[PDB]
Amino acid sequence: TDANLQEKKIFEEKQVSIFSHLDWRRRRTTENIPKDIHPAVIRLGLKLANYKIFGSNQRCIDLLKTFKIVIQDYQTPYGTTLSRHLTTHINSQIAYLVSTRPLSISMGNAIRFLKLEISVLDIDLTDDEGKELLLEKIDSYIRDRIIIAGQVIVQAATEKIQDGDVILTYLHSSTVNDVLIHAKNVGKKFRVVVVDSRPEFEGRVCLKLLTEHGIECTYVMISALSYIMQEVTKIFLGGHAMLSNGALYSRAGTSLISLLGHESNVPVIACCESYKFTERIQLDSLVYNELAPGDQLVNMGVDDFEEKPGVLANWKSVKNLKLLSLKYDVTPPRLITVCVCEMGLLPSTSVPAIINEFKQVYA
Amino acid sequence: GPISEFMSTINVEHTYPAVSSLIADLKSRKVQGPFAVAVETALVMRQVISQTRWSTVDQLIDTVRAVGSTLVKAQPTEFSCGNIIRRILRLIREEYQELLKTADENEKGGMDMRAVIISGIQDVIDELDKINTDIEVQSMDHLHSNEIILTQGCSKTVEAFLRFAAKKRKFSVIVAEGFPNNQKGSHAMAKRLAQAGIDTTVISDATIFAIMSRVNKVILGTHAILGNGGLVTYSGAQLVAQAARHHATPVVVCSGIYKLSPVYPYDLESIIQLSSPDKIMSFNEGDLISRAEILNPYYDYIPPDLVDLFITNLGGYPPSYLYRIMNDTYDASDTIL
Amino acid sequence: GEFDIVQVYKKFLQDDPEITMPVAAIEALVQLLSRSQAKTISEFMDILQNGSNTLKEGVQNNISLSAGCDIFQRFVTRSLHDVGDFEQCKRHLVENGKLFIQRARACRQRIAHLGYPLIRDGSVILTHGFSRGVAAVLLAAAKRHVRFKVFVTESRPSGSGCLMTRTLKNACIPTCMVLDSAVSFTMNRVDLVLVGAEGVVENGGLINQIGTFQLAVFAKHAHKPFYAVAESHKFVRMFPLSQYDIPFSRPILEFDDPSPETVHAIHNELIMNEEQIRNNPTLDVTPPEFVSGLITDLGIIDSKSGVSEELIKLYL
Repeated sequence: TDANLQEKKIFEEKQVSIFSHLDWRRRRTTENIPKDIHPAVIRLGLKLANYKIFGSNQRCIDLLKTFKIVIQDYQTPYGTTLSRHLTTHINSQIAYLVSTRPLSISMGNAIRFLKLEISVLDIDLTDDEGKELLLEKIDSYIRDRIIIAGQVIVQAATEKIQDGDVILTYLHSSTVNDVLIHAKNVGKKFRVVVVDSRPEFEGRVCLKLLTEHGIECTYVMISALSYIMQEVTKIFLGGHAMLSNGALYSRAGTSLISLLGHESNVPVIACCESYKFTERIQLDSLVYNELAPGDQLVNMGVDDFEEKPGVLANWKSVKNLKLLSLKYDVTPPRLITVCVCEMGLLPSTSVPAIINEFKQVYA
Repeated sequence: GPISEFMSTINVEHTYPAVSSLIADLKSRKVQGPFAVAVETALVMRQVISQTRWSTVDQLIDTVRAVGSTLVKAQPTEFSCGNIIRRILRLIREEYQELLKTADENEKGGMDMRAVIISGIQDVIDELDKINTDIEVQSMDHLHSNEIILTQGCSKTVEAFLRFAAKKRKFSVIVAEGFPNNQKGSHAMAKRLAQAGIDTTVISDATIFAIMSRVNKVILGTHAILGNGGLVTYSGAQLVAQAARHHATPVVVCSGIYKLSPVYPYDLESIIQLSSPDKIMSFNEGDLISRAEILNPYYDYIPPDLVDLFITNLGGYPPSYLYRIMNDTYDASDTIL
Repeated sequence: GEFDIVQVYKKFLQDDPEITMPVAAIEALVQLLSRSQAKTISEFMDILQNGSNTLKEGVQNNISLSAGCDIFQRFVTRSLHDVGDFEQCKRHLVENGKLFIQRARACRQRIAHLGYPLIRDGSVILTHGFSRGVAAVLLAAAKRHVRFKVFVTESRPSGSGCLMTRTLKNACIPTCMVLDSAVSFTMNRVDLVLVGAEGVVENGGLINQIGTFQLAVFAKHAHKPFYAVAESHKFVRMFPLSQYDIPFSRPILEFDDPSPETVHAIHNELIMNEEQIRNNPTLDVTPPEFVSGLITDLGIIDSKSGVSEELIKLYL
């Protein structure tokens, strides 16, 4: 690329706008693509930028079982051995795989794990030797950290549900959906509240899923929160990641949900999985975030961009007027009453210890 | 159990001369500050181990567990001393235990681990001449351009913290001269980073509330941290804390970890020392100094429930995680000396 | 053989009343384990399970009881191993089982050595009714000659305040009983608030006699500190969401049905009858945000996350 130039503009993008630093640059096409790139990565790469309702957790899976194929189809050159070169190959994958959409925390941590096990294997094992354990090491990483922990959480989460509750979710969290779905099958008596928001109404698909199991549900937009919260008794939240201070990191309205719940004295239950935890720490919801294109706001009506001649459609060419839409915010711990990880129901502030319970397992 | 119940003053002054010398310089403030207390403390203990005769390790434990209790009796408030001690004690028992196991390979004498302890002590020394470098890095993950920072009282750790970010990013800072004690140093700091290309604004120690309205973050460098995460900071720092809490402005602390100590703040009146009133009223108002009560506190205390994030030579951590550093840095028995 | 082990538990109360209840059960379990001619590992754990539950079901399903017993097991089975000599099992059990109760009943003293400096000269303390640990620390403080004086919550419906009052007055320290309705008016006069613990949950919460949370909110709002004395063997796996969701035996706080008929300043004798008093709860819960400090035999814990880390370290 332009190299330091395009890497100096970024550090010039530091001025008045409190979003001057948020990386807007994307690649939604395979135009001018490099050749160091495996096909299945590209499909995944196009999946990220174009899928909308996807990837609270499914990315890490879809990334890993894709990674297997990469290493499977990989073969080391005759000169150097395997571990001396594999990372550089994978490093060239993620670089592309970033310009499609910035990494999640669930993905980033897994990558940080994979690069480790690469550097620790013994050289005696040959290619067909070295590959075979990685898949198991990966297939285990999937079953141990993701799926099982899910089933553990779903059990533990459904545990503290009581017959007669009225519980509230917000924008289709595949984890929390599995909870309510599991809750119905055990015969728990309750009903659910679904809060949707603009732009891409990620919540209606949760309405579909829940209704296809016969669940008394209620669909109201976020701006009506002050109303419906009186009905609610419990609040469940599936997060993108939890922070070292104990803050919950999820999509835009995740804060207001926790806020009014507190000021209405209902609990905020954060269902998140352990590997999503991060030693990262941030105070305001603007230091580290990820942007969605503001064009999607032009859609005035209740559908994805289609027959929506918004009066803003020319904002890209109207000075002093620029739209935006974060898709992640930072909710402080004072509102979160509890996080439920496969290590059990823990106080959100108890996160960073759990991370330290891994560096012991890993040397 | 002080050393006087184990060795006599002359013997202490003979075999361990730098100890009594340091004890003199301690209660007399010839040495001062947390850092300078720490470095001199270990250097003393280095010579101690370098010039001592013993056999068992249990007796060696009882020795260091005694001088410290005496050394901490000198000027306890500078907790930096005792923190170095308890670190060594664990550094012994776990080094002993790790060496009590290699010898248990198949045997089923026991000393002269001297130079290792010295090599372990030197590892502590070289670690200190580094905290700033280890801390000034995490800045770029918080301070951003056009941000507005407030900070009081010439904390060296905080200085290099900002000056690092100011090398690449440009932003503003408000400095409140920690009057009366941190007056001189604070102005120097302001003058210093002013040359580092960062909008510097020196204020009175009292205009804190006025500007907290438009302050993004606040940054503080303490003198010590106690077992409950409470902060023993230099004079006049509860204002900015309470000023921040009233404005929802977050509070961050950039401190090395050696200042952390598990002493529990039972009574603060036994913690906050008091310096000379000369620092706030001249000797001349003879009528006043005879007719009133003048006081000048050296330190200030803020409770932990007001801090939002700590910055350490290890990383950023919330206060609720602080304990898990102590158990990973100290041993529970060495809380009380 | 070993039967009605509750009487062993019970005779301990006559053998010693100054020890609490859970220590007696432990003292009985080891006694049960002592005279247990067993042959398999499963037999041992099958006994104490079908033993402790019989012990559990016999006493109100009390927390501190159910705390220790469940903790006792998940301690003994921790560093358990079988190698050659089967007698090593019963050997390792009772030997370590004795070590537990040994460390156990000594906890209530270890706390005093930590809590006594928390009282300053001329300080003013506040305590919600009787509380074992609260007594010892104050006494072990008063022994060291320190001037102070405390109020005492009468602690309805337990009425344990008068008992706490005398036991303090009996140890020559000034007292002044306070009805549970007027604690707030006294807060400005206090310098420290100290209550006992009847149970501790995961999130740092507090299970103590009703009205315990009634105080901590005041201490919060009146900007006064709040300390609670808890023994390690009172931790529990329970995790209540709000300040209400706790298992409770009888139905609580129900109403009546007034069909259209007609049945009909120190007023000291128009009080709620025993029946309607029963409808009231006996326990409240203090969320961790109000506990400035939690003192245990393991030390003082203010993180309320280390509460859990030390907790996990208990449940093997």
